[PDB]
Amino acid sequence: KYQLPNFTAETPIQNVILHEHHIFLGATNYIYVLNEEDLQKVAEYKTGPVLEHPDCFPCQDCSSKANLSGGVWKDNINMALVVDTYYDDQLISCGSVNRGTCQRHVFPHNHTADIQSEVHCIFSPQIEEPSQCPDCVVSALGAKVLSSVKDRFINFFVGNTINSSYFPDHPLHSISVRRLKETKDGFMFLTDQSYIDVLPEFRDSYPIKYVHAFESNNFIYFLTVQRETLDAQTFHTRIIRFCSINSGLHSYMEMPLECILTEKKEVFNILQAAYVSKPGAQLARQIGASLNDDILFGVFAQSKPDSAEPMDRSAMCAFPIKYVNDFFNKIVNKNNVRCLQHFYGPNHEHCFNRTLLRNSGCEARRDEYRTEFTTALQRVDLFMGQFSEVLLTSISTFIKGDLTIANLGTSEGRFMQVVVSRSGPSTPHVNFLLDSHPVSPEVIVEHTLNQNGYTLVITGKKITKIPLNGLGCRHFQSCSQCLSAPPFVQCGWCHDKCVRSEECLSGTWTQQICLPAH
Amino acid sequence: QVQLVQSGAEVKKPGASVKVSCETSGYTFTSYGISWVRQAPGHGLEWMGWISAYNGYTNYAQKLQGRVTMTTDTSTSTAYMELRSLRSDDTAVYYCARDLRGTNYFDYWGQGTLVTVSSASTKGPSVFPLAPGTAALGCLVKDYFPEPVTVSWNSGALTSGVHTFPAVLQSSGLYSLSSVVTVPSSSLGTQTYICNVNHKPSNTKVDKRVEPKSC
Amino acid sequence: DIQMTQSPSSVSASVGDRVTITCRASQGISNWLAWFQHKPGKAPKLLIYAASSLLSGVPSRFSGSGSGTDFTLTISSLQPEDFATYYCQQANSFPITFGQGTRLEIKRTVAAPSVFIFPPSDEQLKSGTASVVCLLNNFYPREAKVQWKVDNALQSGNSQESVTEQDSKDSTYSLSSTLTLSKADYEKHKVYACEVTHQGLSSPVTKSFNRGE
Ligand SMILES: *[C@@H]1O[C@H](CO[C@@H]2O[C@@H](C)[C@@H](O)[C@@H](O)[C@@H]2O)[C@@H](O[C@@H]2O[C@H](CO)[C@@H](O)[C@H](O)[C@H]2NC(C)=O)[C@H](O)[C@H]1NC(C)=O
Ligand SMILES: *[C@@H]1O[C@H](CO[C@@H]2O[C@@H](C)[C@@H](O)[C@@H](O)[C@@H]2O)[C@@H](O[C@@H]2O[C@H](CO)[C@@H](O)[C@H](O)[C@H]2NC(C)=O)[C@H](O)[C@H]1NC(C)=O
Ligand SMILES: *[C@@H]1O[C@H](CO)[C@@H](O[C@@H]2O[C@H](CO)[C@@H](O)[C@H](O)[C@H]2NC(C)=O)[C@H](O)[C@H]1NC(C)=O
Ligand SMILES: *[C@@H]1O[C@H](CO)[C@@H](O[C@@H]2O[C@H](CO)[C@@H](O)[C@H](O)[C@H]2NC(C)=O)[C@H](O)[C@H]1NC(C)=O
Ligand SMILES: *[C@@H]1O[C@H](CO)[C@@H](O)[C@H](O)[C@H]1NC(C)=O
Repeated sequence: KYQLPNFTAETPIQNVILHEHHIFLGATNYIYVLNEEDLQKVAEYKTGPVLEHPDCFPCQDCSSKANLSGGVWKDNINMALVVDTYYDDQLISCGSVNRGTCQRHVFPHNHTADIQSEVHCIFSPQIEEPSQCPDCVVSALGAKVLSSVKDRFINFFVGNTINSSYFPDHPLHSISVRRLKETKDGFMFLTDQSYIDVLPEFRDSYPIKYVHAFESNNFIYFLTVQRETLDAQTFHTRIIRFCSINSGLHSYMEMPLECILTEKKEVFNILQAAYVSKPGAQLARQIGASLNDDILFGVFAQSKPDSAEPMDRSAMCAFPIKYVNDFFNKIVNKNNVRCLQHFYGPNHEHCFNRTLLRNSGCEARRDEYRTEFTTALQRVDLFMGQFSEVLLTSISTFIKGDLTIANLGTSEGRFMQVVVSRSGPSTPHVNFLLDSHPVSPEVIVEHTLNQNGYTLVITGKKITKIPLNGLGCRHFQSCSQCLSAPPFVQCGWCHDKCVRSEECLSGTWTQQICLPAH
Repeated sequence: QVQLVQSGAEVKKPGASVKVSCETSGYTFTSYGISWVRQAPGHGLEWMGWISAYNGYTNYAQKLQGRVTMTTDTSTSTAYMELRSLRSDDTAVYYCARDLRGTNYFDYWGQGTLVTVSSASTKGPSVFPLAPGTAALGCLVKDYFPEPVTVSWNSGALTSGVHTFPAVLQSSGLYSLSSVVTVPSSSLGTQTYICNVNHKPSNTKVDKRVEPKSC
Repeated sequence: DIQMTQSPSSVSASVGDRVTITCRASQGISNWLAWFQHKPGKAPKLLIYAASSLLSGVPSRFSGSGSGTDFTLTISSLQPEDFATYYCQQANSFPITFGQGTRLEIKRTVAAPSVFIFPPSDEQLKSGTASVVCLLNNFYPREAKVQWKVDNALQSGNSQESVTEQDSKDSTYSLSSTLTLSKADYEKHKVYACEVTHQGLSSPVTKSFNRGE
């Protein structure tokens, strides 16, 4: 029973963007534009069900070029949503259909919400080499796209999950970096080493699902879930670190992550969602970090045996990024480092007698080496089993004073706010049911005024704006109970309701005494 | 070597039809489409139609009144174009191009065939002389059909200062060009100037002497 | 149908200049546009596809621009091998449509023509028809205006002209006009004259002859 700003879309919502006081939703067959203040629908754009034909390419008049009778409508599920501000501000969207190509929508000055005025597909054929397609960006089987401007150009780091049927005719790249041409009419690969693929024999036996991707300390990181080796049937999570100099893939390394619960020790080896944030003072001194350091917060789950499907058993681990980099640079020796098993062959010339140069942490060479670690980076659960019997599916993080607070969403559709601390009871101070649908890991956190912002959370066809503070009060129904709230929530009794002083508009707000009746 | 080789030139009377072939080599034939583009004397390029050997799909220009018919032999990887109900408007050069399926980006072409449509018949040319500090003399190749004619001078020994003009279609339907040359006037009495007019369609090889007039 | 509009229709430049040809699309074609170089006697040569993608072998001086309905072809420093007729094609919808072309011509110093006149040979005149010809040799530019005069009286409806291509060596032109008459109308007039007006002549140059002299 919570009155919150929400919006329904009549189709599932994939990715979401916040930019210039407008909220951009990338939903199945549509792109919605809502006003940030009230989540009222302002603009629409129909990327709706589209007809596919081999002789038809993006931006073409397909109805005049080919025979379209009996065509099966294909639903265009959004896959990537990006906003560019380097040049003229625009919105790049990548869908699942039409070879996974992307399109851009340009914003006018007088009106910053015209997404249907100037739209250019980003596609250019390759008549010279008919097998190469740098504009085929996104796999419909799962893709994670991270864009960044560097050296006066726009770069697209893409992780794609590949089915074996793509490889024969329509192939994609497991990890790639594409540069947007200055004419904004196509991507390009600068070298043979701008992309790393899985061997054709391992397209089926070695799936790779890309969970997260971020940039930190002039490095690109990709959180993914793979098989531990090749002949094994168990799955685990790896973090992937690489450098990008002049749009290249240099110093590529994969390192396994392990989130254990010592209460012998069970491992939660499947990442469900992550979020990089800086810590509050308490947690910071609890994990040997500084206030300005980037921490990777991860929500893990335990795998059903010999599978990558997680059961309703979750955990939460913190990985300071500086400790990750130091683990890359120090643990390396003559036994932990390995060759990339799915990139090269298991029996390759490089996988036998080539070592990472010690002249190196980010150098670009003509013959780049791509490695894979044996020893994992382990951390203990910070909730210590509190969520060891549910499936967490969303996480974000903010700071209230010296406290680091985590926003969690579950498989059952529950939203909850908890305080993250190793020494202390990890008991959620906020806990309710957003929707019957699972909570999507794609979320937003926006800070306004003094640490009093909000977070956008997605469930099914609905997205809700949830305030970062004051929800712990709104479930108490008596002043004698409103007085017992934990001190950091700053609750008080407003005549008939329990809120914080900001939400008590008129009347009396008390936080000291309460006078019950007998 | 990826090459497109079209058939020979053809002359037809109005009302009849013409069938041009285009044999391609150097690539998997089905993986590309074939388009046809014609150009009439004094005009630019004009798209006529596109055919996809894979699907069998065809699309023709409504400007051609549905007189066009494109076919394709995959086992021999050759394309065919048929134009029926020929008019004098259709006298032009027909080109056969390839594209990467639906791209319509024509990378490699054929050499193009000349198709001539006119109610005239094959007639050998009539060569007439054009007699003289500097002198100018020439040959007038008049009333021949169809094009072309090759015109040399002194069995190809005189190339400098020669200008062979493009033919002009007369009001009778017979072409007529002029090929001239400037020579030093001090050699008109010590150097004979002969023009060689060869009209292959009529097998008409003619050597004509150009000398100054009587007086 | 969707219409393409090239501009300009013809333009002249020297070697080492920048030349730009603009193409205007009737409807938004996105970047489905190609540029062609066409030289006499050979098929059109594809230079640029996808509005701005150069084909392998095309020199760097060729550049493509534009998107939607406005497109631009640019040659930065011209070379002799680049003077031809360039075409603008779409690849967006059927029917496929080209532009009207753009003739590129080398600019040189003005050169006055050399005017000659040839009377009809007795062979053809002994057959029924007589054709007098007039010649303008090695001139530039093609601003030629040739008009026939018989007994000091203008002619119309019987002259047919023909111009050569620009010469590969000295970049000049040449024109041949053929005035065709019947032997009946020919043997009735005395003087036959050819008047030539050109931007490199101080006065209209007239070359005449008498029928029997
Ligand atoms: C367009 O093509 C269809 C081909 O029919 C089917 O279309 C696709 C969906 C695909 O499933 C193909 O394999 C199918 O064969 C043509 O429609 C058929 O035409 C034939 C005559 O050749 C006729 O006997 C069938 O009844 C038609 N089928 C239907 C469902 O109407 C159609 O003629 C083509 N249109 C053109 C060429 O303009
Ligand atoms: C980082 O080191 C590389 C490699 O050093 C070489 O390593 C051995 C194989 C041996 O051959 C040593 O003598 C080499 O010095 C340096 O890369 C060289 O750079 C120069 C620069 O012109 C080039 O001519 C060499 O061919 C390169 N050789 C190799 C093997 O890469 C590099 O200069 C060092 N610094 C960087 C990359 O920033
Ligand atoms: C989601 O937000 C909407 C408003 O944006 C809420 O719908 C309104 O609910 C109030 C009562 O709470 C009604 O008086 C209004 O008529 C409703 N709006 C409309 C347009 O009908 C809705 O209650 C919210 N839902 C949740 C679960 O928070
Ligand atoms: C590759 O994986 C895709 C993803 O499921 C499969 O595509 C589905 O196949 C089923 C059965 O043929 C269809 O009913 C669905 O419509 C397909 N698309 C979906 C589910 O999005 C595909 O079958 C796999 N490859 C092969 C060779 O089977
Ligand atoms: C912006 O321009 C559009 C023109 O279509 C107009 O409708 C709108 O009112 C303009 N915005 C203003 C005037 O604030």
